[PDB]
Amino acid sequence: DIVLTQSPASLAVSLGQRATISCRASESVDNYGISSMNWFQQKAGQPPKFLIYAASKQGSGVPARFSGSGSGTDFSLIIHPVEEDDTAVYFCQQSKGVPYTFGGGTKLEIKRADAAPTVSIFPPSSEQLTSGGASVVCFLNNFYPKDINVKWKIDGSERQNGVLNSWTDQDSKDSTYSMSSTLTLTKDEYERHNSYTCEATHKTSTSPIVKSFNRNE
Amino acid sequence: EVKLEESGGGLVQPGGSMKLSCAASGFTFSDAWMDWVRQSPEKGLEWVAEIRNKVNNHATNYAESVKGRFTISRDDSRSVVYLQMNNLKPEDTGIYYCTGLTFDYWGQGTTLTVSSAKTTAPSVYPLAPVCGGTGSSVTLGCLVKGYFPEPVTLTWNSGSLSSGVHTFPALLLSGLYTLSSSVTVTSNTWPSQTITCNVAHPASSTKVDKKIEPRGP
Amino acid sequence: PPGARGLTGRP
Repeated sequence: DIVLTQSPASLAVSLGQRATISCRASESVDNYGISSMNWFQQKAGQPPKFLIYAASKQGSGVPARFSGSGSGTDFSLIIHPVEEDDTAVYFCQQSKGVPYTFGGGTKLEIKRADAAPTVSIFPPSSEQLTSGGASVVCFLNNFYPKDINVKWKIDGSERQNGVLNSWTDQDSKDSTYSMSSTLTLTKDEYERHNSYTCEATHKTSTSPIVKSFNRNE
Repeated sequence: EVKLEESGGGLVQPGGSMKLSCAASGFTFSDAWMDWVRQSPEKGLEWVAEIRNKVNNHATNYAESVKGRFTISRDDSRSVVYLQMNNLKPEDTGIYYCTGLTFDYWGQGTTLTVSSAKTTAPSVYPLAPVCGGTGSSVTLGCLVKGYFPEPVTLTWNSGSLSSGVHTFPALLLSGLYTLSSSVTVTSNTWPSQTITCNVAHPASSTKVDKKIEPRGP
Repeated sequence: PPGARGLTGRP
């Protein structure tokens, strides 16, 4: 097994700037004069797309800006100028001999201007209450950077149990992230308290973005 | 245009069997080396099996972790690659891509989950905003609670709303997957025009359309 | 054109 190690793991580049991703091989992938090293791009929810073969040569219709380099055991993938749609994970991959092996992957994030989340709170549905559960959901949409902190309050008392926090991948058009927080409770306990709140601290706002409801409203 | 469609993933018990198949078009299939590659969050991209063209005696190779359990084969007359898998294990769980011309082209992928947990249909709950709203746009939601295994597919108004939609990756809460999705439109559109959350869970043969209704007191 | 092996294929 020829082991491939990429670095860095993640990477944030401004629009129009250089992105450089490395791939180190445990032994030489040179066979003949050709370095048998390929590069793939995987955007979220999609298969890997073939970009570069033979270390530096480009696949059909692959833009000029993607270009690789290196020989032997050390390889790079350069993206320059970087664009919004280049947000993806990039895998190096070795075809020198069986078994074919891939790298760990490197996420390229696109730097952009800061963006506050548009926060929306949602009580439980009528359907869910009559099932027996109660889930309060809070979408925090279209923000940057990825770092965000969500605090749930019930009648002003903080809660950490039952909370599910799912981030999206970076958007291919506006380079933002979005994120869903979900407080899950028994119906019995949902109806014991009145006020449900969803505090969200982000880089943008010093004081937190609050969104709130009370059940009799 | 090259097309690779996989089929026959799903849920199977440990020890059980499963046969993936892969239809291909847009290249002379009988000449192409074909592979299967899998992806899990723990192990990244694993090459699983190769089958070569008629000129190389339909030579097969396999990753060590599947030797003796997985058989790859092809029907050159039907442009199909098959992957028989036997004595399946939890670590065989992943997305299985069929690739053509080694890794030049990749299919969408098909999901194989190996687990003695039973299939479970999601409950699909609509999330309308708080009683009575006021901005120049409005966000609605859809909660897809407690399904197994992955995946579900979720669209809004049968695909008509692509922009405005953030569908969040699923998460494991109490051994079952929960998933949410927001949609944002201008406050003319809703509630006047009906917006509907469409959810399919192929593994349980579940298809639900849930209309988002405003909250009457 | 493509090889039998593919551009990503072994040498």
